[PDB]
Amino acid sequence: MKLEQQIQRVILEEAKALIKDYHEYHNRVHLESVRNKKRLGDSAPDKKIHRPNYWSFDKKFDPFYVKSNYKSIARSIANKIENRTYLPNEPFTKDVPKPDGGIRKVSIYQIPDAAISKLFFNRLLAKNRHRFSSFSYAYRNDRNVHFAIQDISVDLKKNERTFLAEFDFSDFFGSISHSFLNEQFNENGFYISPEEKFIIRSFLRERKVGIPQGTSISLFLANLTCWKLDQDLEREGVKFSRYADDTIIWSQEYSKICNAFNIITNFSKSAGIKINPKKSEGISLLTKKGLPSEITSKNNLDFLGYTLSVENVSIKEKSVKKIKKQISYILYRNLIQPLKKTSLAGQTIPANDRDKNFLIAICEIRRYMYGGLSKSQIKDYLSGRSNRLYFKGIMSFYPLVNDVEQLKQLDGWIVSVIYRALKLRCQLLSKWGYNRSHNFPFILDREDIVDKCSKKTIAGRKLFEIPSFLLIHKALQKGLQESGIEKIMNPQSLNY
Amino acid sequence: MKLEQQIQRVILEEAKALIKDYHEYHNRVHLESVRNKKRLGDSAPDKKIHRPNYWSFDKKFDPFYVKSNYKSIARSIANKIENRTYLPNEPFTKDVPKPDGGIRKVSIYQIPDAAISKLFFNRLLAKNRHRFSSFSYAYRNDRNVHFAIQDISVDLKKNERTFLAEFDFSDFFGSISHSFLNEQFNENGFYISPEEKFIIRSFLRERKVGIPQGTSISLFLANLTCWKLDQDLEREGVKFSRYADDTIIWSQEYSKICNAFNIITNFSKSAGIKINPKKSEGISLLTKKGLPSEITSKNNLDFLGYTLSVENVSIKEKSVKKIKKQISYILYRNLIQPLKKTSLAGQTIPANDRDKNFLIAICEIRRYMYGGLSKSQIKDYLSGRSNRLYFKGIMSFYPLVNDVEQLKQLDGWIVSVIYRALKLRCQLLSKWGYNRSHNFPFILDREDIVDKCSKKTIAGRKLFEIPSFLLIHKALQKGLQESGIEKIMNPQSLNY
RNA sequence: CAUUCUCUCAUAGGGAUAACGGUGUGGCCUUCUACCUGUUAUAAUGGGUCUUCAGUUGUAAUUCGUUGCAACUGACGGGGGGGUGGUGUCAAAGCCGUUUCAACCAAGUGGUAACUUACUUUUACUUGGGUUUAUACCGUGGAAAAGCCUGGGCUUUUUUGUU
RNA sequence: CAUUCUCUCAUAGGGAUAACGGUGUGGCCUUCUACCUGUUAUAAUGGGUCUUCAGUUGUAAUUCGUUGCAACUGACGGGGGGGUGGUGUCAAAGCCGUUUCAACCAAGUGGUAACUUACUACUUGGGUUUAUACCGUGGAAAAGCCUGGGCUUUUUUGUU
DNA sequence: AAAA
DNA sequence: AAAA
Ligand SMILES: Nc1ncnc2c1ncn2[C@H]1C[C@H](O)[C@@H](COP(=O)(O)OP(=O)(O)OP(=O)(O)O)O1
Ligand SMILES: Nc1ncnc2c1ncn2[C@H]1C[C@H](O)[C@@H](COP(=O)(O)OP(=O)(O)OP(=O)(O)O)O1
Ligand SMILES: [Mg+2]
Ligand SMILES: [Mg+2]
Ligand SMILES: [Mg+2]
Ligand SMILES: [Mg+2]
Repeated sequence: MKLEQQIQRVILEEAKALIKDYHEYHNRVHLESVRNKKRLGDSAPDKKIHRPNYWSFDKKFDPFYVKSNYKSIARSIANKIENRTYLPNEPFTKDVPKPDGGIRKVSIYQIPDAAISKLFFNRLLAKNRHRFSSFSYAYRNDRNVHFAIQDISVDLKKNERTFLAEFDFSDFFGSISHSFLNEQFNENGFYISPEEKFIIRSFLRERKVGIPQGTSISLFLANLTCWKLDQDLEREGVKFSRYADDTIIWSQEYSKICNAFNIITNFSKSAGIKINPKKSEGISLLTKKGLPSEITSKNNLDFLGYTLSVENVSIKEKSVKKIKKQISYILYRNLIQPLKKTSLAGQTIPANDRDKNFLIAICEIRRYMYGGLSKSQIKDYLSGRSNRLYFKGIMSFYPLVNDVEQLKQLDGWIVSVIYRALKLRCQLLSKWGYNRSHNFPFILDREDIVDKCSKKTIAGRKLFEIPSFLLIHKALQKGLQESGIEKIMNPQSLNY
Repeated sequence: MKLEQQIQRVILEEAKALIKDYHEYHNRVHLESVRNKKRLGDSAPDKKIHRPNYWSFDKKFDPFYVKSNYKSIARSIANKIENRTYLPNEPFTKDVPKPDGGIRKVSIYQIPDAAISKLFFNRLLAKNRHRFSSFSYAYRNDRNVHFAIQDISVDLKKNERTFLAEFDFSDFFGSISHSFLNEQFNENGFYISPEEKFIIRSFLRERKVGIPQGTSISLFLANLTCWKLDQDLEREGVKFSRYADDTIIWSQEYSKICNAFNIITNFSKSAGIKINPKKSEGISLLTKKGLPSEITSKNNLDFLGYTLSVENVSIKEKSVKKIKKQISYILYRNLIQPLKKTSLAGQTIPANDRDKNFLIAICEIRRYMYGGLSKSQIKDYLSGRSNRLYFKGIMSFYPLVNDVEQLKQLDGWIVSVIYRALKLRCQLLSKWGYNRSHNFPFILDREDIVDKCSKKTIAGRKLFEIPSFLLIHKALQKGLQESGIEKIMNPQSLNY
């Protein structure tokens, strides 16, 4: 019957997706193990395949078991739903690390219950997304974080003095009152069928306050919870952009922003979600770099991996530190770490001006940021010689960055760190009894690294060119002007 | 070539759609001719197949010719586009009747140019719809008039006294300055590639002011033109809803609505689209039925076939008159009009309490409003006995009507008109020499028509039941609750 | 000037091809209808019944938000013109009847009929999806007849292929 | 406790099952290119070159928005510590060099190392099959334990 | 998920 | 197209 077929399809698709993910995981683990043995030699550890721990907690957690008998599970689920007796099995909750705020309580529901929640979340979103505020970029399938950043950037660039108000909700998911939620079902012209309402209440039955964490239906519940707040902020005339609990409000008038503060306070008192004074920065005044300000002032704001100023959009400083950590660790892992072991048995010592480890490190760096694109391909796309270019790297997560200066500094940092890591590798090789300072990768000065590396050619391709952020940024700008926000983050589903 | 394949696909799809429409048209004409001959007897006119006149104006207008050689057309179009020399051919402009405002000039572009406009409109909308205001419901794949009506109804029901202003632009499409349009291309973070910009300018080259009327790129340009107006209205805090030129702005404060008037005036002065004094009602005050008012007051407002009051949503009076005209003409055509001819040769005369013409008229009426649904099916859906119901009738164009009293009056009108038309048919039959007043369809009183017609059964089905608006309205409400607005009018596209 | 296939100097021009595309009805599969009752060895099949909403009562749960069940009550087919009765008041209005006229707009017009391949125009749609017997459509093929020009061509009917 | 197929009392329980699912590389088709130069009867293949942005100049169209073309100019790889020189000043700051240290965080810490299956969102344009090879389960061999057949560990084969 |  |  209709519901049972839908549940069958959803459960089968979810189980097959999980199985494909596991197979990719173990295949790439084997491949990386082969590469690691080619890297550390005799000191390389053995391949270790981890099945997820909770698969042993219950059979329905296992994708393989669910795929084994999914028709029976779907039949039983449909029968229980039609009898109004269905209740999701309790999830496996683990302490996901949140050192910024202590610890966070995540939950992994069983595959059938997670599939049911996903299906009903899809239905509810489909029939109700026209009622959600257009500034609700939280989750959804029509709104992205990048749309919010574009909106904020354009509006900030329009004027010169803006009043900000950044607020976070302390444990937003875990402190939603159930009375408020049940009162919200008959408001704003929401269309929730009795089956969907019963399912929603079923997912809230175990707890007495707040919505479960880590399941799809909670996303729709969170979006629906902040509808009166969104309407009030809109009718105040302030501009805002909410993403889950993270909210940023900016207006040109102090009175409007004070009223927005009062509105959020009233909404919190109505729904029981208090604001943590720590993460909430309060009311500020976003000016230009050197404009005098009469109240508390800041020259830039941070919003979901972007540091937004009046003039330009730039990568968040913490995200820049993450990028630096990843690149530096790639260099250390492929250049220095193998040489710090007790023995170098089974390792290929660079010779004849052929350091394969340097080539591997450069290729992996290019994969990290470009995604494997050569400079020739990017330049061809920029010139218009070609029309196809795929964007999947660290930059595809920040398509709207227009801060060329920050990317210039990042490129300089990359070159300098490459030079210093090469110097350390040469020193370690000398300490190990190999003089290689006159060979190709080590004899290069910092100034001449980029030029000589670009000139270098292997197998008819330039695999040694040092990747640059500015080039991929130019490609990103052209791709935005020809494809659109959707295409840039098309593969990269902003799940953060 | 990527562009040429896209153009080929679009042109082929458009031509095939037009060919399918034509074949449906002539098959339907033949079937209706057979039925008409079975109705009018020897006085029935002969079948007349009309190919559209403009197909002879140029071969590219003909879907058959385009489908003949579409690869060549697409190749030439792509070559001309990439040479920046492409220019759409002159459309066929005809005087579509607009007696409300005199006449209107619509344009039918050639199939290749129309296909190119549709393709580039799809692209531009896809990469820019996230910048359009959520309150613009015209020419979108995510918005439609019913979302606007739902929003207006909910907001009106929230309060009791609302200040609203209604404005129509005198000639929205034909009086848009091209300087303003070309200035709008670099605003609001719009992503328009140089190719799309060139195409847009190509479609505007023939005229010196205003956008064409009959293409899709004109629809996108109309949406893009009113972006500053939408942003200004949103920043004022007024809640508005725009559908093409028809704009409705309602707020709880007089000052906000006066500022909205000033904003629209400034936008008109900036874009050259002067408002229409006759069509624009100006600033009013929407109260309840008997609440005293201090300024010009109205109890209900009209917006795209809906008459919206504070309490309930009802069909527009002109649309109700259209429904009455259609139903009454169905009755007159199947009952009275054949009997007004000079001779009754070849016409079946009712006998043995079997009026096939009455059955045909009732079935056609049911097709008009229900779409062919029996009362049993609708009652089964309402009870929950069944889960599948299809909504395609006159009611599917007004899914949000919650005025049960108006539908009750319409049902009474239907029954009374059926009774009176049957009486006239009996009188005409008597005048023609046939006494049938004692037979089934005519002996019925007005009170007993519905009951006995429901009891009547032919071929194991109740094809004689008089259709009722209230039942299909209940089905519409349940369908809105279960499936949502998009699915209810999914087949019944109410766009324009 | 095949609406089919193909070629190219490719939004145009050649070639050969007689099918190309589409409709109503029916069969098969696939869901999708509670109950009652016809006919057969228990399944087809035929004839019927009900489904909704609101309130109250009682009842069973509820994680107390809410929900199910049972019984009653109520709602569930317009308006206008004319005649007339009862009720209502001091007299009315009003309310409740009953009779008569009508295709609708028209509860209207200075006036009142027509129309659906219509009308205007924000304005307008037809059966749940595939699978093939018979019916049959647009245009193009051919076979016949006719009526014109020329001495083969044009036009009109019929037939056949698509079928 | 096949992750395969099938049955049902169907979010659980049976049956037989030897394949099931997936990865890297290659081939093939189909696109995503300009230019110069190697080799062959004119096409493959090998090796190189450039592509961007802004301004100015002049030119050609423009439906006056703008666009094209040509030539120049300019931009196009961070920061910190130490030494040192020149410039700058009344003296400085500052600016311009040059030299040296460092894997990154670190322009930092009370202190400086480690780490990627980590910590707290991604890996090559899409299908099509030679060889490589993975998870889990069957098999066949060996071994090491219990029992007198079972358990555990390795090797081989089917997927392949 | 609209032009024409 | 949307989370564990
Ligand atoms: N990566 C994540 N994926 C999904 N949900 C997340 C993630 N991180 C946090 N959440 C949850 C926790 C919150 O309910 C909400 C995001 O809020 P967050 O900014 O983490 O602060 P918080 O609500 O935990 O506040 P506090 O730390 O003060 O309790 O979604
Ligand atoms: N049926 C239609 N199809 C396409 N465009 C239309 C249609 N009707 C109107 N338009 C155009 C005209 C306007 O620019 C806009 C809609 O305007 P509309 O509300 O019909 O009034 P209008 O602006 O034409 O007033 P007027 O009749 O006085 O000229 O789209
Ligand atoms: Mg928070
Ligand atoms: Mg108008
Ligand atoms: Mg009348
Ligand atoms: Mg350091």
